[PDB]
Amino acid sequence: RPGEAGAAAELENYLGGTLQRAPQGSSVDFVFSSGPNNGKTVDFMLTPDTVAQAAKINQFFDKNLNNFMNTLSDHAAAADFVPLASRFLSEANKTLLVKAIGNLPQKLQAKIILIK
Amino acid sequence: AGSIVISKEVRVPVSTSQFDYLVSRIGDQFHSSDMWIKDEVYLPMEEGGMSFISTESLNSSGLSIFLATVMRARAASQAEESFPLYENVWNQLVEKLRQDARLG
Repeated sequence: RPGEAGAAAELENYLGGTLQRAPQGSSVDFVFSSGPNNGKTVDFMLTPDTVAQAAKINQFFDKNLNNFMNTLSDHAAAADFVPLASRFLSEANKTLLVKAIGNLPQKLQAKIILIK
Repeated sequence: AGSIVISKEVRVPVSTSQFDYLVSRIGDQFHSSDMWIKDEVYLPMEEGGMSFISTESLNSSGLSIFLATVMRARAASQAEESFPLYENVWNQLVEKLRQDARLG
């Protein structure tokens, strides 16, 4: 919850309106309940809940990159936005992530948001 | 927000709530002798902090066991009031496991 909760709060400043956790059994994470993006869906990734978790993500990012990116494309295809709270990534891994994102189809790249 | 990776090309995309729901139930249903299978599959989450687990490295026997373990978890969940909200994703997961080339 806290990782995604924080990400949603920040996203609200840039996308407007309010972001609500989707109802139980939804295939998406959050849905905009108001504002100019009202009704649009949001799936989060890379929103670690703890310092420990962020460290784990960082240490093995390269090992997990392919599965992470495939999961990312799946969710970018299905949801309106896929925001990544990537601030915690090492510069080494940010380079990996940005490069990998640039090799996805452009229609998916437009859907991916890097929370600065 | 996450997935269950079956093999490199075959995945079950899930929301964060679905991911947590599934990994917790499946995780409770492993036999003592099969705990190493869980550890291998759960590695991306437990070692790597990822919101996915993966059966891509298991042989036919390991995956057969994982599927049996998934069906046990699914049974143990039928009792629960939430079950209909999750039934479609249990079905997706069991189906993709069944269709895996290693089980042919």
